[PDB]
Formats: sequence, C-alpha cells, structure tokens
Amino acid sequence: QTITVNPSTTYQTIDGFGFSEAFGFGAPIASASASIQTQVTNYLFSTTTGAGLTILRNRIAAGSGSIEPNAPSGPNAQPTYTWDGNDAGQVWWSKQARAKGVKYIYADAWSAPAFMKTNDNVANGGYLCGTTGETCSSGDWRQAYANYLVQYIKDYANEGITIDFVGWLNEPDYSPNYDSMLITSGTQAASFIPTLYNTIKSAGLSTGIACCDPFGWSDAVTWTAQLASAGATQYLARITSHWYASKGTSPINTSLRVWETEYADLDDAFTTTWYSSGAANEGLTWANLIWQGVVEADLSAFLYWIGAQSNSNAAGLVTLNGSTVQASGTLWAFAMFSRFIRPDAVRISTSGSPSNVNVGAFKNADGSIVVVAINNNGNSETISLSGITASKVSAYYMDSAVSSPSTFSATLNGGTVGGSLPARSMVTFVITT
Ligand SMILES: *[C@H]1O[C@H](CO)[C@@H](O)[C@H](O)[C@@H]1O
Repeated sequence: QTITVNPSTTYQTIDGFGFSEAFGFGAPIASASASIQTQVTNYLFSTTTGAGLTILRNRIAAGSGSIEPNAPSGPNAQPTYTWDGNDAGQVWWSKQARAKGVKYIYADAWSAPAFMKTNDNVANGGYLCGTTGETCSSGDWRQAYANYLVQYIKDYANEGITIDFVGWLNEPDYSPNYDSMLITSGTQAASFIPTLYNTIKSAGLSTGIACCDPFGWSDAVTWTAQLASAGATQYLARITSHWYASKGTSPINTSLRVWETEYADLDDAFTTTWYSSGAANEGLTWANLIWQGVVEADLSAFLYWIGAQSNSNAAGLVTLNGSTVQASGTLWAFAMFSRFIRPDAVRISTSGSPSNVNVGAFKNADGSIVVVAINNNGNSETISLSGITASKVSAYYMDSAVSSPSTFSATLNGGTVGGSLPARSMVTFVITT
C-alpha cells in the first residue's frame, strides 16, 4: 500500500509521446471540414480533452511522392528535385502539430530512392550503394542520399517547419513488399552516418540524426553497441527502436535518449474498449506497454503507429468514419501519460508497488510530480505516497466505466496523497509540493 516516491533519485529525460501520419493515411483529415479537423486534432494534441501528444513522426517517401522521383545521370550528377508543399498531408499535419503543442518532429525515410540502392527498387530491401560491402555498378550514392535528405529538410524549412530529427532507415532488419532498405549491422550503418552528419552541418542545419528504427528491440541493443565501437554514436542525437519483433524490458547501454518510434496492433479492429479480456487492441494493454517502456526500458519517448486515419483498424488511435470521429481506448492510455508528463520531465525513483500494480513517477520542469498507478488486479487497491509532502493534488482515472479520463477522488492527509485505485484502471496523480 505504501509507495515511496524519491525525487532526489532521477533517471531518463522524457521527450514525449506521439504518432505518425505517414503514407497519406492522415490526408483525408487534412482535407476535411474545420469541424472534423478540430475534433481530430483536439483528440491527439489537447492536454484537457485529448491525449496531449508531443511528438510527430513523418515519412520521407522514396519513389512516388519523393522529392527525387526520377534518377539523375549518376551519383554526383545534378539532381532534379520536386516539391508540392503538401507531402501527402504531412505539411498540414506538421503545422497543426506545432500550433497545438508538439515539441519534436522526426522525419524518417523508409528507403533511399531506387537508383541509390543495390536492388534498384524502393521495395523488398536492398542496401544504400557505397555502404561497407555494398558496391553498385552505378557507384557510391552516400553523398547523393545525404544531399537528398538535407533537401527534404530544407523543403520543410521553406514552409516554416523545423525538423528536429532525421532518420535514413526504417526497420532495416526487415524487407517487406513496400518501401524498405537494409543494414547488415550498426558497423555498416556507421559507413553512412558521418556523411549525413557532415552534409547537415554544411547546409547550416542542426537537425539531429536518429538511428536505426529496427523491427525489434533486440537489434536496437546489438546495433547500438556496434555504432559505439565504430565511433558513430558521437554523430547521433537519438537511438530508436520499434517493438514489433521484440520489446524492451531493460534499457539500452547508451548515454543517448532512446525512443520507441513505432508500435501498434496492426491486425485487430479499432476498439473503444479499455479492458475486457486483455486483448492486444485494449486501452489497458497499451497503458501497461507504455509503462514497460518508460519504467523498465528507460525510454525517453513512446510512439504509436498512426494517430488518425479514415476507417481505422487498431493501427490508428483515432478514426474518421464518414463525418464521425471516434477515439480508441488506446488513445486514453496515451493520454494518462502524455497529458501530464511533459517534455523535459525526468523519471524518478519509486518503491513499494503492490502486487500487479505498475507504478511510475516523473518530475516536470515546472516541479509537478506525476505518479502513474496501473491496477491490473480485478479488485480496488488502496495506496499511499510517502517521500513527498504534497500541498495539492489533481488526479484522473481511466477504466471501463468512463468514456475518457475523469476526475479521481484522491485523499490528502498531512501532505500524504492516497487513493483507492479501481480494478483494471489507470490513475494519474499530478502532485504540487
Ligand atoms: C485531402 O483531400 C483533397 C481532395 O479531397 C486533396 O486535394 C488534398 O491534397 C488532401 O489529400
């Protein structure tokens, strides 16, 4: 029952929580009525009625929708760039994100253009020409690919949007039948990173490099150690991973902030369900996964796949079905973290979690202490928070009985915060000392 919270013991910095609007999935929303646009963007970004999300991940398209859809005559020949100021809805989405509280934009390529790769195709894998052990008859396209990624960044800068981070790979351990590009190791990745870093700096930009968005955490572990041995981590700003093939239950050995940059239930229907049977698309399942990432794997960020799309399955947090906008249970799992744990928060020490209650705590830059308690028991659990002396508490809960986060009746005795955590619920305490 007694949880100790220790703000003098701190761990990782929190960068935030977010999602993507890649592959044109958000473009019908970008083109919808002002009323639909407002409903969708408030669900994603509002800190009072939505999920308060703080990170947007955009895709850099490789062929169709690319800024360089047609090969030049060779790897050092003058490119022909295109720019429509739309980017399949991502310019609109980026401007909405900046207007409504997003702290970081990350632009991530799923592949280089086909003419820069060993397989001369945007899909079914292939390697960037000129990386270690990847010789192409047409030559070494490393500088061409760095120049291409910088032009995309400048295109966004010309629309007034500053990209914070750039990634040059997506799941490079995976070769599906759509935009993809591989690496054999972090050692091979290290043959391109210095070229990209130098090209960004030379263009007068400060964009940070993120790598390498593996399909699973086990490759993020392997590749980070290889990048460190190759001396490439000095050029990186973030280490990234997806959680599809494997999840994190331990932190990566790095001083860089680590982002979980894509994870979702891709298979199941969209559901408003918070808890029913522990299914993969349930809100409470996702509360526990975010908890695992932030508390067990020391993540600085946790991203879903798609924020909002039309006729969504579970791959999206919010759906647009005609003119009707609906929030998933998963959206409210994100909300119970993201509304309250703001960028530049630091995770802090807790001890004394009851059985099957997952606890985390955070200190915001403004000094608020956020304690999250996920009760996975089939019964209410009474807790007390010692180690902090509260002057005030605002608390919120989410369970099957409410349709969105609702005021929670916290106790406060002699500066000790407490409460009765409902069964199969999440409670967030925002404590002022
Ligand atoms: C949203 O949809 C409109 C047409 O309905 C497009 O013109 C726009 O670029 C966006 O895709």
